[PDB]
Amino acid sequence: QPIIQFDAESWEAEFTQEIQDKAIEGLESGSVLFFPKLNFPLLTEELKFLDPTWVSGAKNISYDPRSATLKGVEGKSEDLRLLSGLLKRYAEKTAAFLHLLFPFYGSSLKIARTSFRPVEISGRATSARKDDTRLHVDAFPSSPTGGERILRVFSNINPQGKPRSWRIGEPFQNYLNHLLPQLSPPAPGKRFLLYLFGITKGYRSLYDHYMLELHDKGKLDLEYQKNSPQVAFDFPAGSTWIVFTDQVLHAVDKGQFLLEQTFHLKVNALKHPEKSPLKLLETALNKKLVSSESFKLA
Ligand SMILES: O=C(O)CCC(=O)C(=O)O
Ligand SMILES: [Cl-]
Ligand SMILES: [Cl-]
Ligand SMILES: [Cl-]
Ligand SMILES: [Co+2]
Repeated sequence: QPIIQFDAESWEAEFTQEIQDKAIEGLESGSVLFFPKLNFPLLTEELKFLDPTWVSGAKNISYDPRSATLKGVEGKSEDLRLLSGLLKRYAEKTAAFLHLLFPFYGSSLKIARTSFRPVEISGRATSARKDDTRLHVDAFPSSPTGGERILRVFSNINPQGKPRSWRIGEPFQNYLNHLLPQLSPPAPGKRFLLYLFGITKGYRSLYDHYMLELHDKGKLDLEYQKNSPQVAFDFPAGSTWIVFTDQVLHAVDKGQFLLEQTFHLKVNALKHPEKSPLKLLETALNKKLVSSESFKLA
């Protein structure tokens, strides 16, 4: 059940506990939660941002709700204020929706960066490792997680009705098993140097090392990319979806105009921690993969 469809149409939707249970069980099992009727409307004064020329550099436009800081775009202060307001509203609406849908996580949901992506996917071309037309779980070389989950909310805001074309791959445990013969330990001392030199924000844990290896080696495995089990799904304009992108294999093939919000969640806040990439990797390699993990005496 790679995609679980929900009826909720509002960012303030009321959920029964039965729907909450369906959502958390599906999310933690590695399904995409799909809300075809959950549109994120833009204000008239924001429609001008549906324009790829707002991107000023190599990265997409980003907003940090914790610090109220907008990056990746240049321009007049007034335009930057409006664009910050758009991404801040996305941060607020997604955060409220997640608290309505996932009370089990309580206050453990920690918001991270908002992304606005106005460039058409089908014209993109990057290095193999950065090429998100290749199935991957999310792992970012400059930003180790220390084991925390990467939970993402996505909304297709295309104003011409164009879908966002994804592919969704096989379960994480099967992906890990497929790539296990290709995994290797880090070179001794290298991660410490990456930290000392400011290449990584924080220290890259062994977990983050292996997630990066899965991400990178999986993208370079051309036979796996072509032949592994996967479903193609078009997320319609005006829809929203929610997914642990560190667990669900995903790729994007085409589309334009997306809002995305990242949240972090500690593994011990999950309903079924044993389903997390951290615990699956720790079991598969029989070792502790994050030295900063808490210790449970019993
Ligand atoms: O742009 C998209 O639709 C998805 C890209 C992706 O791989 C991600 O956001 O993690
Ligand atoms: Cl539903
Ligand atoms: Cl100005
Ligand atoms: Cl090291
Ligand atoms: Co991704």
